[PDB]
Amino acid sequence: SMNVAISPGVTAGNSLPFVLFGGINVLESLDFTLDVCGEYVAVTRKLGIPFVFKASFDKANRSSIHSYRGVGLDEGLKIFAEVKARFGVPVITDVHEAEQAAPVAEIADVLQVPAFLARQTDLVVAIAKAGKPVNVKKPQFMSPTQLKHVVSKCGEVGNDRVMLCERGSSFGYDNLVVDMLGFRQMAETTGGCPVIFDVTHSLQCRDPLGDASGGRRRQVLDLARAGIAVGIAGLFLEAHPDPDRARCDGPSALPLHQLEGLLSQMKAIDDLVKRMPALEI
Amino acid sequence: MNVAISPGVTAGNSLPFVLFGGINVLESLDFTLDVCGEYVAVTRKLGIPFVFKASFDKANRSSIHSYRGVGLDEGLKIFAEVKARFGVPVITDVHEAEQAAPVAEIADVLQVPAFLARQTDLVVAIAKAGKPVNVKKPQFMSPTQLKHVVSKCGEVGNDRVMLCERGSSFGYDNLVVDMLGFRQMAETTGGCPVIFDVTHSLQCRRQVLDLARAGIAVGIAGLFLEAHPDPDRSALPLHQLEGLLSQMKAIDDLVKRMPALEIR
Amino acid sequence: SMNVAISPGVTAGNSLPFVLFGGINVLESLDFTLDVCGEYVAVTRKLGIPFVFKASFDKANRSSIHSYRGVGLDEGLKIFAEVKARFGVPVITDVHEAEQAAPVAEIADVLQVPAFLARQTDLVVAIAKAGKPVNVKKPQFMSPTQLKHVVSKCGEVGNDRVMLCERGSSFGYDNLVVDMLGFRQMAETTGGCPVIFDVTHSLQCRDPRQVLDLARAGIAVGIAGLFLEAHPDPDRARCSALPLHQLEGLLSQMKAIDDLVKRMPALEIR
Amino acid sequence: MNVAISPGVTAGNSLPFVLFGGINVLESLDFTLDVCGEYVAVTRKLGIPFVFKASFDKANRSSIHSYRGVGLDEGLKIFAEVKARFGVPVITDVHEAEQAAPVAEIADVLQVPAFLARQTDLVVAIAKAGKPVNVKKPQFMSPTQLKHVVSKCGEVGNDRVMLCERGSSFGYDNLVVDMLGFRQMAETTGGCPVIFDVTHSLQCRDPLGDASGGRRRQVLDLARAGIAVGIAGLFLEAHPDPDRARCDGPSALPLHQLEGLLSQMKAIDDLVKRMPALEI
Ligand SMILES: O=P(O)(O)OC[C@@H](O)[C@@H](O)[C@H](O)CO
Ligand SMILES: O=P(O)(O)OC[C@@H](O)[C@@H](O)[C@H](O)CO
Repeated sequence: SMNVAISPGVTAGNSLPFVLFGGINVLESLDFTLDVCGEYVAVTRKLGIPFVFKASFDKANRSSIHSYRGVGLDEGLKIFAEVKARFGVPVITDVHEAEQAAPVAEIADVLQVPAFLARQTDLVVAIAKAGKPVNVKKPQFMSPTQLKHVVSKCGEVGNDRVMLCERGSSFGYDNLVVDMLGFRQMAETTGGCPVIFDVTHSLQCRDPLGDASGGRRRQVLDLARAGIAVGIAGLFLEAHPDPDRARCDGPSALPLHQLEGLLSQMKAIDDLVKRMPALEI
Repeated sequence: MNVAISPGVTAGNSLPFVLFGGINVLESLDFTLDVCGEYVAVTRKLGIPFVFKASFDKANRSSIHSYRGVGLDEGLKIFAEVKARFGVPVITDVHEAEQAAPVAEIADVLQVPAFLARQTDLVVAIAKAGKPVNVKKPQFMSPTQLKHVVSKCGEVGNDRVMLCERGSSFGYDNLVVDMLGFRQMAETTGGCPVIFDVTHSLQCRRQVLDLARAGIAVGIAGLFLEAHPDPDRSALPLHQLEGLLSQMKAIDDLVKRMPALEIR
Repeated sequence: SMNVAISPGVTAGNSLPFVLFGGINVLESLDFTLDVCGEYVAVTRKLGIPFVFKASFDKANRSSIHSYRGVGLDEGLKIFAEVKARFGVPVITDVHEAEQAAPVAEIADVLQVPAFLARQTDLVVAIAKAGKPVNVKKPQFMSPTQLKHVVSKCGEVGNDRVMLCERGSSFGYDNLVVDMLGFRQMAETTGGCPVIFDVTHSLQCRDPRQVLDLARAGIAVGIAGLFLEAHPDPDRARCSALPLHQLEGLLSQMKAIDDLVKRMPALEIR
Repeated sequence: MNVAISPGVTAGNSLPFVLFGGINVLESLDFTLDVCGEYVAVTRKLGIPFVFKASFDKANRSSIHSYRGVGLDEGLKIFAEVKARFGVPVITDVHEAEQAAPVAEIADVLQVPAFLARQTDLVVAIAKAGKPVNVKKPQFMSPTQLKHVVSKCGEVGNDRVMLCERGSSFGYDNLVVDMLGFRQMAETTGGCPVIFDVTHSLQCRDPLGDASGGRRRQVLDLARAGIAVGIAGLFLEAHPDPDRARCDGPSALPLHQLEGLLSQMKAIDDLVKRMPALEI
């Protein structure tokens, strides 16, 4: 069981109290990001949950060219700077090109490898070389025993602060399932890397003929309870005050007024299961 | 809908979980009495409602000479002695329509095998026998499609139906449990109790605690479990029962007192 | 060899010209059955394709107890007897309960194990013991290398005349895919049983009409037979079926492809 | 629609199939020339239109320790020698936006890798470079969503897009080919040419492996099925001794079997391209 140091007082580990990697899908404006982060900060401080603010500066992989992509790298890094200065919390964002790794690492405290891109050697190596902890989204196409090779790429250039994020596996066409057995397989084939659960993207599904993802936000509690009960290092979550109006993955986003309600149940379950042993062997 | 199984045993999705626990196949009277005894002691100590499980026949094994159990006549005699001795209700699976009535005289719950869940005459003969029914969800069936089998049971007068998750086909020779399916099963069938068969879900590519925790945390009516004192010689090793069940009860008591977020 | 003889002039084999196991979903009336069988016979004769007429006497797995189930066993065997007498064609039907196997075997030339029921020991043994060739529908949930256990069960009670029928594999919820690599797996792991492709029930898939694409792909692999259901107006049918007027069009493409691949060699790729 | 690739090579779903055939990865000039030479001899003899394929880089090997190929600069020089020596058009894959333009100066078709087909700036870069594009369908993408990749290419002025089947995720560590996908790809994209990558479609793997498995012994089963549907092309990799290939050896056709495979493909293709749809 390895523990990954993110910032003062924030360390992720499979035996430790869970860390919330929480925020929004996509950066739209400064004031909206500050307001939503402000709400996450209030709730996580109230409940004593360690917190890392999440947002994407770009959606580089939208299905349609007409779908919204975000403010982009230059404006996104400025919004993150203001989040950090305003709230004093660390931030997490994803990186889509090798040349983005260094500039992003000047501001972000964790760099994320997107799910479709986790096998791309030069991107992973560039992210790892940037010197921050790395969150690897497990591809929809990848068995949980194969993530070890992604971790070895990071380790090869000297970065041993790697976390592994579950976000669902392809189940026929246009649907995901979460294999709850995958968490242990990920941890035990990688020397105990912290395992995180993206309950938001795991809820994705879609219409065969659709222009954008569908999703299953009404069931977020079902999935979040089940995952946190396994015993894991972190929970990855997106929210929006009105999910029907979100610009990306609205169908899977938690309504922001339900945040305290969800997190109080996560803490209660995490506090309970983190004290329970393995069965006697 | 809560389903009354016997005095002091009612399964329901908002109620404390019921353990449907026992062994894979009936082999002898004395060994069945001994294992059921261990299940009774642990569940009584922990305070978990209990229904004893065993099959009288394995009707779907890979060779005609492979061991099938004591069979119907002998199995029912064993079940009669389990009930008389421990005062416990019992659940067993029915493989042929004509077994329904005889099984129903002794068993308190009749189970529909997963492969057979769509066979009209078997389901109807089971439903008509007048005891609560447990329907194993086929590996091949989506969780919004169980409603038809429940309606078949209702069409011959049986509204005491429970639904059991045992995994979904995931490529060749492998099963995954979609934890989103529990709510689907309950909501599309008017709120039938949902049960999670942790043992047969693990017919897949050590792992039982992880999966049992995950399922119980969703908030469900029951857990379905097989054990053996020495599984080698997917059954739980019998000495781990108390350790497993105390984790199950603590998680279950917690989630059953926390509310739904009605997320729109 | 591992070729299965069904009746005079009709043998199924992975290296032989393909056999059509062709007919209808369910027996509803004598005259409708004779009319459709009549058409299959006329087309298959014209094209020179060996033919076995298919029908179920009961649909045992409909979604309501009040849903129409067909004429039933007694009336069904009566209908098959008149089909055999009128056309001199062998017949295949599926058997759902152990006790049906013997009386069905008096009349039918091939007995079929339903897909959902292929692991049920007493049903399969009763079917195998009745002494006719057996067609095993591969269950949606079963891998192509596991069918061998069903075939062994049949051999353990004296039946070495077993054929294996692809009908799709589970692919997420409410959808089937046909894995074209599984035909060879089925054949090779069972000592060379004839493999058959059920194009009709394989098309119980999503369609966000495609029978031709799929039949061409399957027959091109090089297999023992095609399983097909048809109806004059499928939408007004009782319980996926090909429009009957397209039968000759479909089968002429199937014959031309089959004749071609059956005279080109397997490559031994190490 | 028909996609003109070079003089005497046009791909289309009603046309005689085009072979996009070659090797998995460029290792050296002489081996590339020798293998390309055998493909050119065999296709010319049989009368099959031909585009030579190879990767200059494998940018997505599972292991950091696995072989990647000669790389962009040396790869482009090999391709220039292959073109001058045989007069064959070539196809290669592109992994970063900035590679598209230099690649297009030499390659005659540019390929989008399966895992990267949703990456907007990559697809747009590739499209803008002015050559026909081959899009590998992701293992995670349904056949009716390829239309969105085609629209990205269209949005920047490139309507010469072909769509390549290479299998779909089937549980863990396995692929299946849905033969009903070809039509769905063609009919939702205004009739783009559909290609079938028989080689990568055969991939499977060991859960604890370091590299891909594969099922080359079944390449004929699969290739027959797919060509019989009625498609625009076949995508194929070979090696003289597949066990020693440095990438995807488990799925590679033994090179001495090339003429035998291809003669069957031509026979089935010529037959099916003469047969109509069923009467409505
Ligand atoms: O454009 P659609 O189909 O909604 O796809 C959404 C994705 O871009 C989004 O989930 C993204 O992968 C977050 O990383
Ligand atoms: O490195 P392994 O796991 O063999 O994976 C091989 C892939 O890189 C290869 O298929 C590539 O996608 C195109 O050849």
